[PDB]
Amino acid sequence: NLQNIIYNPVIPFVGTIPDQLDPGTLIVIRGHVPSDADRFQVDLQNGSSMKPRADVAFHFNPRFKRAGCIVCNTLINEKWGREEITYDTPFKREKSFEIVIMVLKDKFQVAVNGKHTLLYGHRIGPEKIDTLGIYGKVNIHSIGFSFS
Ligand SMILES: OC[C@H]1O[C@@H](O[C@H]2[C@H](O)[C@@H](O)[C@H](O)O[C@@H]2CO)[C@H](O)[C@@H](O)[C@H]1O
Repeated sequence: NLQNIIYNPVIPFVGTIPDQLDPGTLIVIRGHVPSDADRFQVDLQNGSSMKPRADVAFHFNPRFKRAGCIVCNTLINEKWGREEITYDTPFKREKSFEIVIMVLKDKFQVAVNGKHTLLYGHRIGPEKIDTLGIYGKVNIHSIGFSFS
């Protein structure tokens, strides 16, 4: 029901994903937003190069300034694509969360605390994703996977 679990990773976190993100796969991320957070992000990456920066198939980016939002996008050859902004965000400073990223055939389906949050259509085949990055102001209790 959950495997390859990593606990209290240091942020910034970069880790290799154990198996392939095929339709049906869940990525489960539990954490807490620090009282002073501006933003954090979960990036599903093709590799871990820093310079040049690895491509990001799915960038999921809660932001806390202003009214708060989540920005999602894809990074290819160090250039961002079209931004998808979700203004109804469940994240709050000083509150804990369970993010479930469900890989479907045509998109990611993301829920927080069991409530649907957003959809993100695949722009790169998810089979090419091999690295998970978590950056910014966030505390992560655990990262787990359930494949297929
Ligand atoms: O698209 C994700 C990417 O956005 C960058 O910031 C954008 C911003 O989100 C956009 O709404 C604003 O109007 O212009 C900025 C130009 O880049 C971030 O810098 C980056 O880290 C990603 O989050």
